[PDB]
Amino acid sequence: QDLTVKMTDLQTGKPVGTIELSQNKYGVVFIPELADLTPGMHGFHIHQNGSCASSEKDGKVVLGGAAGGHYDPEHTNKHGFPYTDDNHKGDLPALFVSANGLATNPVLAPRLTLKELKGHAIMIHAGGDNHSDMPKALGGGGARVACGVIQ
Amino acid sequence: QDLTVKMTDLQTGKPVGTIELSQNKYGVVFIPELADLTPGMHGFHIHQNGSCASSEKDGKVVLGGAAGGHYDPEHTNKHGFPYTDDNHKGDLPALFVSANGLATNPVLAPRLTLKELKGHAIMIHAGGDNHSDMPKALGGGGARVACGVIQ
Ligand SMILES: [Cu+2]
Ligand SMILES: [Cu+2]
Ligand SMILES: [Zn+2]
Ligand SMILES: [Zn+2]
Repeated sequence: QDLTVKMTDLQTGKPVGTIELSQNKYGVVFIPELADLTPGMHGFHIHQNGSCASSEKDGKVVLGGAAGGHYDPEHTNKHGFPYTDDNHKGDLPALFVSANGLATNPVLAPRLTLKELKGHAIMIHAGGDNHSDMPKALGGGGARVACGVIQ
Repeated sequence: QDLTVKMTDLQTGKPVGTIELSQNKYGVVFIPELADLTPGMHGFHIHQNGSCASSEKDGKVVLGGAAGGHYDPEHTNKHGFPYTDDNHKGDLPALFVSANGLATNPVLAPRLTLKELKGHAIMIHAGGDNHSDMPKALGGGGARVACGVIQ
């Protein structure tokens, strides 16, 4: 009953690994098994649409823009922590990438359930995430680098 | 009703910052505000005794050995994840240290409560933590580098 999600690099078009999702007494667990990522902490979020295609914006291209914004079932219109209820239910803890470019440190999302995740897409950004909309919106994750649809 | 914990470097004897503890619907939140630490992921645990003094072992010195082993109220005798019940209730998520040596990424402990933490000590190790006793016990955190008693 556990889920496996294939992740692809939006830039190169090549796969960077897989993320396994599981449900437990305390929430959903995201177990990463990725590679070819830049070291550091990465913005890690569940997005609205179940797609990783591109989108257009004022004449420019947005890799993984079809996924839309962050998963916000309660229409909170705010970005925040994984343990605060007044923000995107899709706000996951940041994803850590080792010096060798690997990601295998599991993360927990207390406000989520497996059933509701299907049809949505997991997203990995280039910048980090300070879990706020200040001083940079959406935690400063910036561009989208890796993406995967949860089927 | 929130707690502030002073942390000291066991080696140099100098303070490296403070960690703020708070309680919320989903557990205890550890908000770090440290510095002078080596980049990477660090083993982060709550230990048994409320002390950071040294201890002796077979003729050798153990910095922060007086704190004892990991907090294990249920006497599970196993090291594991922060979201599994059959292991040290004191198993916290690993602590991330930036390239500039700062630690400010908050962490959540679902199985803990503030009241029970007092009298214990927060510990920071040199190695990481793979949340298991294999292939290295206690997640491979090795030596203790920073410590703080929760009063
Ligand atoms: Cu995102
Ligand atoms: Cu420890
Ligand atoms: Zn968000
Ligand atoms: Zn432990």
